[PDB]
Amino acid sequence: ENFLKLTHVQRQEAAQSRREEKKRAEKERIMNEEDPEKQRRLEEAALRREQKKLEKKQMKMK
Amino acid sequence: VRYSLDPENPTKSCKSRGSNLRVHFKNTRETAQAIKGMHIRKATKYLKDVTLKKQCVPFRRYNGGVGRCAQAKQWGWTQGRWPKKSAEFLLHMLKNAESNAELKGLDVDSLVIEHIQVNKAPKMRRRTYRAHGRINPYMSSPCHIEMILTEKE
RNA sequence: GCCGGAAAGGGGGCCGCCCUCUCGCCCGUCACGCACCGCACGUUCGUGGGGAACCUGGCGCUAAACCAUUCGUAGACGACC
RNA sequence: UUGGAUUGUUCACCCACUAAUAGGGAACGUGAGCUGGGUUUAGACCGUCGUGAGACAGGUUAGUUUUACCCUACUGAUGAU
RNA sequence: CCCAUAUCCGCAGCAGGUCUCCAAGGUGAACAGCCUCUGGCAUGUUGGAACAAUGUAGGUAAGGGAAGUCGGCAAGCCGG
RNA sequence: AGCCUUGAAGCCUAGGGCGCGGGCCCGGGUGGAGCCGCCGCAGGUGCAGAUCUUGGUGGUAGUAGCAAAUAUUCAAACGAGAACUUUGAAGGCCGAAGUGGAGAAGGGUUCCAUGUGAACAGCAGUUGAACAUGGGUCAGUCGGUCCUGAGAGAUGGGCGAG
RNA sequence: GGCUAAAUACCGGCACGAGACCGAUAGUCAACAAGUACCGUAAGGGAAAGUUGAAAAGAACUUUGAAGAGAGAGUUCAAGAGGGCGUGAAACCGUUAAGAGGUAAACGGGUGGGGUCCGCGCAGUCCGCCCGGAGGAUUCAACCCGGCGGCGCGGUCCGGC
Ligand SMILES: [Mg+2]
Ligand SMILES: [Mg+2]
Ligand SMILES: [Mg+2]
Ligand SMILES: [Mg+2]
Ligand SMILES: [Mg+2]
Ligand SMILES: [Mg+2]
Ligand SMILES: [Mg+2]
Ligand SMILES: [Mg+2]
Ligand SMILES: [Mg+2]
Ligand SMILES: [Mg+2]
Ligand SMILES: [Mg+2]
Ligand SMILES: [Mg+2]
Ligand SMILES: [Mg+2]
Ligand SMILES: [Mg+2]
Ligand SMILES: [Mg+2]
Ligand SMILES: [Mg+2]
Ligand SMILES: [Mg+2]
Ligand SMILES: [Mg+2]
Ligand SMILES: [Mg+2]
Ligand SMILES: [Mg+2]
Ligand SMILES: [Mg+2]
Ligand SMILES: [Mg+2]
Ligand SMILES: [Mg+2]
Ligand SMILES: [Mg+2]
Ligand SMILES: [Mg+2]
Ligand SMILES: [Mg+2]
Ligand SMILES: [Mg+2]
Ligand SMILES: [Mg+2]
Ligand SMILES: [Mg+2]
Ligand SMILES: [Mg+2]
Ligand SMILES: [Mg+2]
Ligand SMILES: [Mg+2]
Ligand SMILES: [Mg+2]
Ligand SMILES: [Mg+2]
Ligand SMILES: [Mg+2]
Ligand SMILES: [Mg+2]
Ligand SMILES: [Mg+2]
Ligand SMILES: [Mg+2]
Ligand SMILES: [Mg+2]
Ligand SMILES: [Mg+2]
Repeated sequence: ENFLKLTHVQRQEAAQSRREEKKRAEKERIMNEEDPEKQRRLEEAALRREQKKLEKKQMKMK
Repeated sequence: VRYSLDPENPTKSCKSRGSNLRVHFKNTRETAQAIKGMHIRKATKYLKDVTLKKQCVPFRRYNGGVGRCAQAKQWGWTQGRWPKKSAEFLLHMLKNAESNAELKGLDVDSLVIEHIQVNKAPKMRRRTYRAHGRINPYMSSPCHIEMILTEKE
C-alpha cells in the first residue's frame, strides 16, 4: 500500500492523459462528421454534457 | 472504506461499494452468488444475458414460490429468475470496479471477481391501506453491496 | 499357446521350449549377523481404498448433455414428444 | 343393497322397481366441504301461567354461517443419491 | 382554483357519501336503452407471455321437464 | 501514601484458570476518562414468563397480492434513460340525468410559470394536486353590508347561597 | 355594636441556597422550536426527540457513472469519529474459515477424533549440612574502648511519680 501511495502521482497523470486523448478523439470524430445536422446534434449534446458537468461541479463546491 | 475481506495483494486487486441501493436484497444476494467466482467478461456477458433472458439466476436460499425455469439446469438447480434491476445494479458497479482497475493500471481482461457480498440496508417505510380501516407497513428492503476483483492469470 | 467358468461368469489345469540351480524339505556338523545393556502400540493382510500433483515411456483415442430455437402427439411453470 | 310421495328430521310410513332393497362404525365420520329447513339471541302473533316485568323440550314467521399464503397428509410436477 | 371515480368528509389520489344551473341528431311514447356531434378522457395504484384446475361474471345444451331441494332458491317462459 | 491518557468505565473473545454455586480473577482486542478493594451505612438493589410496558428484529415471503366500470396501436421529438411524458395519425369510450361547461358548503394556494428528480404519487416516469423558486383574486351596479322569519337575547321586574 | 400587630399557614409568584435523590424507556408530560407536532366538531387528549471533534480543521484535487454512489488523495492521535457522526451489546442478516449432515433440533453421562491457542515445553527441580577438589579476602575467636537495649528477689541502692 505504501508503494501504491508513492506511485499515486504517476497514476493520476496517466489517467488525465488518457482522458485528454479520449476528449481529443471525440473532438476529431465531431470534426470528421460529414453531415452538418449530425455534427450539430453531436456538438450540442457535447456542450450540454459539459454544462451539466459544470453545474454539478458548482453544486458540489457550494 | 473498511470492507469485510481484505485482498491478498492490494496492487492487483480493485474494490467497489454501494450503499442504500434501492434494489431487492434477496434478488441481489442471488445474482451476486451467481457472479461470485466469474471472470469479469463472463460476468458482464452473463448479467446482460440475464436482462435478455438468455440465461437465468438460480434461486437457492430465497426460493419460496420462485417458479421453475428451464435455464437453471446449468446450475444443477430447479428454480431461478431474471432479476433485471439487480442485474443492472451490480453491472453499473462492475463498471465502476473496471474504471477503478484502470485507475490502478490493471489488466481489465484478466480480472476475476474474487470477493462479492451483499448486506441489508436500512428499510425505507411507506404504508398501505387494508380492510376495516387498518393501515399496514409497506417497507422497502434495500441492500449494501461490495465487490473486490483481482488479477488471476 | 489350448482348455473349462454365466446365478452376482475362474489371474485355475494343461502344452511345450532355448532359462537355471541342486540350494528350497528332515536329521546333523560349522560359525557368524547391532548381544542396542528387564519393558508399550511389535510381526501381516499391504505394490490397501480415495486424492492430488509430479517424471519415464509404449499404444491409442478427438465426444456428448443442457440452454437458445423449433414442434404440439405435450403442457400452470418445469417436464415431455 | 335403488327411484320417489309426506316430515327439518333421525325414525317412521306408503308407491314402484329389484337379486336384494341387511345392520353398523369412523369426535353420535364429515360447517376454513356446502346447505341452514330444525334447534338456539335480539323483532312480532296465538294459547296457558303471572297483578306485573316476564315464563313455556307449546305452536308461528323473519333472522350476517368469516381466514389457509404456514406444517403435515393426499394428488399430480421438477429434481436429489 | 377544485366542487368530485385525484383539490371536500370518510386515516388514502378510498367503487362510499355530499346541495344546484344549462341540456343537441337518429330510433322510440319517452330526460328509457342503444349509436352519434360539440366538449372531455386513455380504462380508473402497472405491463408482458400463456389459456391448467378451482373460482367470478355471462352463455348455449339432445330426450325428459321439479324426478332436484326444507322450499321451483336460481334460471327460464311472458313481455311493446 | 489504592488503580488510571505508559489507557479508566463499557463491550467482544476457538486464550489461562478459581470457586458446589451465586460469581470472580487474569490474557488479547476495541474504547477514550474516569474506577475500584476493605470496615461500616443506606436502598426505587438481582427477572423467563405477568394475552407484562417501550423499542428493535425474524420465519411466514420475494409469498398473498398490484383483477369493478370494453382499448389500445404506429411514427417522431425531448432525454443517460420511454409500455406510462409531448405532438401527429388511427382506432375506442363517455353519449347532453355526460367522464362536458359553471356554482353553493367545505378545502386554503391545491391556481399560473420555470426548474428539480432526493422522498412521495402501492410498476415506471422526461410527468404531478410532489419539491424549490417566483407570480396571481382589481367593483356605486355581483354578493355581504340592510330588513325581518322560526328563534336567540339585555334593560324593568322577579327569582337565586351564589 | 366595632377595631386590633406578634407567635401561625403557603405544592401559586419573584429571587435564592442546598441534597446519602434520578441520570435521557429514569427525573416533571416536557434536559431538545413542549403543553410543541399530532387527534377530536368540541369539552379535552398529547408525544417522540441530548452526545462528530480539542478545533470544522466538515474530505481540495483526479477519476467512472446522468445522478445517487464509489476508487484514490487529504484533515485528525483517530474517520476503526464523515453532518441523527462518543462507546456501538443482543436478536436478525451477509460473506470468509473449519467441521458435520436420511429418524426436527437441542440436551445430561462417558470417551475418542480434529482444531484453536497456551505452557513462551522439548534434556528438566532446588534447598540445608558435611566431605573432598582447586582459588579470592584485609576475615574468626579472644581481648580494649564508646554507644544502645533487655533483666534485676541491687534479698530490702538512690530520688521520683
Ligand atoms: Mg428456503
Ligand atoms: Mg408455499
Ligand atoms: Mg400462488
Ligand atoms: Mg387496500
Ligand atoms: Mg375508513
Ligand atoms: Mg358429528
Ligand atoms: Mg372440518
Ligand atoms: Mg362454517
Ligand atoms: Mg332457520
Ligand atoms: Mg326470537
Ligand atoms: Mg379493462
Ligand atoms: Mg383513480
Ligand atoms: Mg394502463
Ligand atoms: Mg335440455
Ligand atoms: Mg332440446
Ligand atoms: Mg320432490
Ligand atoms: Mg329427493
Ligand atoms: Mg326466482
Ligand atoms: Mg460466544
Ligand atoms: Mg436510589
Ligand atoms: Mg425479558
Ligand atoms: Mg404472485
Ligand atoms: Mg363538471
Ligand atoms: Mg371548469
Ligand atoms: Mg397545476
Ligand atoms: Mg412508485
Ligand atoms: Mg365602470
Ligand atoms: Mg335570558
Ligand atoms: Mg375582627
Ligand atoms: Mg447545608
Ligand atoms: Mg429520552
Ligand atoms: Mg442512553
Ligand atoms: Mg422523559
Ligand atoms: Mg433513546
Ligand atoms: Mg448515540
Ligand atoms: Mg479511537
Ligand atoms: Mg470513534
Ligand atoms: Mg469525549
Ligand atoms: Mg459510532
Ligand atoms: Mg463449508
